Amino acid sequence: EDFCSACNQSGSFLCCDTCPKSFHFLCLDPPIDPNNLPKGDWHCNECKFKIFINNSMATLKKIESNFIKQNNNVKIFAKLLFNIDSHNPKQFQLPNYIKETFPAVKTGDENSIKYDFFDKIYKSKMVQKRKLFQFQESLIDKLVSNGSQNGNS
Amino acid sequence: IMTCDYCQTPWHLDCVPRASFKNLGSKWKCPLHSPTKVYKKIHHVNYKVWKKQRLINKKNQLYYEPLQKIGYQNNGNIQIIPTNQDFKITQIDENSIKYDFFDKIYKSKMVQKRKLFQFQESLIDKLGSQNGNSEDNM
Amino acid sequence: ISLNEEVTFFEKAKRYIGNKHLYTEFLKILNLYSQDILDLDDLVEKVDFYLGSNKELFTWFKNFVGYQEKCEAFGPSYKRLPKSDTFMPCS
Amino acid sequence: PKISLQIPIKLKSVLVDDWEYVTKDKKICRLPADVTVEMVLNKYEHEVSQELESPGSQSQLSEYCAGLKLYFDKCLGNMLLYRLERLQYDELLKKSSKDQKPLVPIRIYGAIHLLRLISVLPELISSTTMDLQSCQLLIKQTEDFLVWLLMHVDEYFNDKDPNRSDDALYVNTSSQYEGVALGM
Amino acid sequence: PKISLQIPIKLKSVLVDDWEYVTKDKKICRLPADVTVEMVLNKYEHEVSQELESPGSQSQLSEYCAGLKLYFDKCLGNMLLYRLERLQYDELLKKSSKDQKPLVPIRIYGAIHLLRLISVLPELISSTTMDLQSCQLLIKQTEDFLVWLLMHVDEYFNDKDPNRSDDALYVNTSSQYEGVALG
Repeated sequence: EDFCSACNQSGSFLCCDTCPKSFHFLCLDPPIDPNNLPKGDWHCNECKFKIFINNSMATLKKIESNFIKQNNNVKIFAKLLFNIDSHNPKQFQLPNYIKETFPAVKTGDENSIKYDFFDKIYKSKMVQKRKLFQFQESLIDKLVSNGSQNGNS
Repeated sequence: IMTCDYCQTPWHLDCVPRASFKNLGSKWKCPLHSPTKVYKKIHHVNYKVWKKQRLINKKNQLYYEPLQKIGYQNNGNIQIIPTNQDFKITQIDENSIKYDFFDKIYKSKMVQKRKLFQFQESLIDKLGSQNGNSEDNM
Repeated sequence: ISLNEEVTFFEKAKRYIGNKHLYTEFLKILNLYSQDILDLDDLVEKVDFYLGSNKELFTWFKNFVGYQEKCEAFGPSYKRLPKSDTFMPCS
Repeated sequence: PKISLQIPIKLKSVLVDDWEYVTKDKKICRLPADVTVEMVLNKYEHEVSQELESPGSQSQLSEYCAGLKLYFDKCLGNMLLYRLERLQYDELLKKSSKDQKPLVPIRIYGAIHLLRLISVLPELISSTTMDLQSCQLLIKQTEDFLVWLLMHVDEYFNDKDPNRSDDALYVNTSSQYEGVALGM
Repeated sequence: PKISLQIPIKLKSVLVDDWEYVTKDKKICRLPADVTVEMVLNKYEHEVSQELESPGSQSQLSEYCAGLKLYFDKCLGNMLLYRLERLQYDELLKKSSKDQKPLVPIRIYGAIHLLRLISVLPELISSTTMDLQSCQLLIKQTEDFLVWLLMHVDEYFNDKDPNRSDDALYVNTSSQYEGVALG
């Protein structure tokens, strides 16, 4: 092609052999200065993903299912981290929905688990306490101009 | 002593009060085995019924491990991970059940404390001079 | 501290229940309560069959969930008939 | 269907106006920024922690918060940057290489880049295979996150003491630099 | 040859439960049900008529609803009743003659009995001699009905204990009704 998918415009190209699509050097996930070029292939991230898994679904599901189980620390951001390596880099594009609202447009270990369980319980306790306490000081403040207890226990 | 038909955990005929061996009618479900049918009173129909999903053939069954650790609505169907098919058995980590059970408990305790504290504050709301004698109390 | 037990209640429960196959059912029962399928009183009654002997532990569990002590008791033998069939006459 | 995420109306202006500056004024943020992604996001893990009483609610907070620190790292070099920004990003890698210390996007960049990630977020879940229930939560902290942002949107998104150029998040750059940013 | 009908699992799990209540629990469904085979098809024919635009398919839909009613009347007597329910069917015939009105099964029996007819439709199709293009015509059309039935499974098939609700679709059987029906 003539345009760079990640510059969204016509650029001097480093070309992956397998995929006809080619990209401008600037938008390189790892910067790849023209002066220093990789040897011949320059496989794009999307192409590098296929050859890595060898275009196999079972491993893909497996290497995924391994990736989620590995990142038990942050599970909710598992599929998102897994996908981001495969996709080729792309320029930041202000999404349409945020644009569409505006009328005008200008440019177009084992102990760790117990510790991880313990601190959340411990952090929960004061929150439980301070909310219960603040209701109590609302009770003393319900008595006007002075606390009913007149002091702090 | 008799043994469960599913568990194979021996029980005295005294401990589970039990009159006899029950070797004719149906397999004896030992106590200590999860419920397969639950009648819940809504406390406001008077009741709601929950029945465990029947076990599907092996191939048609789909086991799923959700991305959300805490608070996934299992609907009562579970396979315990060591650490149109809408009939999917959610796979839950054991550490998740600890968080879920504790999450439910702590929320209820906050609500129970709120209602009790609100009601005591409510009688103050219905109240020239308070005359509650709280200053005397210490 | 009071937190020390709670962060270890499942460890203390795991040791007593012994074999895993019984511990799994203990987790499934604990699940049904957290899914609002199983009432609190029914949960404590089922846990009794697990942790009945460890009085110091079961008492703590009863304290934790907030269980307070002190129709649907149909019985297994008898089943209800529909309203229509009860009309067969007696002179 | 398509994932519905609601940006606060002022925050929508913040991003849309900000995109105007980079394309037209060609300004670039001073990096490392005045307000790093970390202390903005680490602080969120702190205040909201003292508000949630449940054990799980404390876990989900640190869960989503720590993940965003991880997600921003991989997703910076891929998507969040502009054409002009990408030229400025390239230097950093050499600068990190010259020190040999690994480049850590989260500590260096500002919070506005984090806001850029959230805008692109609902499209990203669409490509993923998460069921609805998991997607709900990913969104539910996200919406509740931006509800925080409005409280301090004036501090660091909005120009506080705007007279000084340093307070302004993005600073104007030379035209010959922009020529390299074009690449042709 | 052999005809395959994809019944959604939830509907395939209902039937099995129906097979359990009538043969093991020995309870039968209250025959004059609230959602009978007639209004079930009346609603489905009415909900889908507006949905589809092409008049050609509306003819295909309406006859499959009109046909399924006529077939159900002939079919219920022969092969849609478990043994324990035969007597209850008989008392309806015996009541019909005294009431001097002929029994029409679509007016009486519930949606579950319609599902029984759908379950044995492939076996009934294979027995006869039909055009192949009509075999996929019925099965595709039925598979479209079962999908619609899945979306409304909640308010046709509700699991209520007969001892308790008394509005449950199934009612227990007296020791005298069971004796004659089985004996």
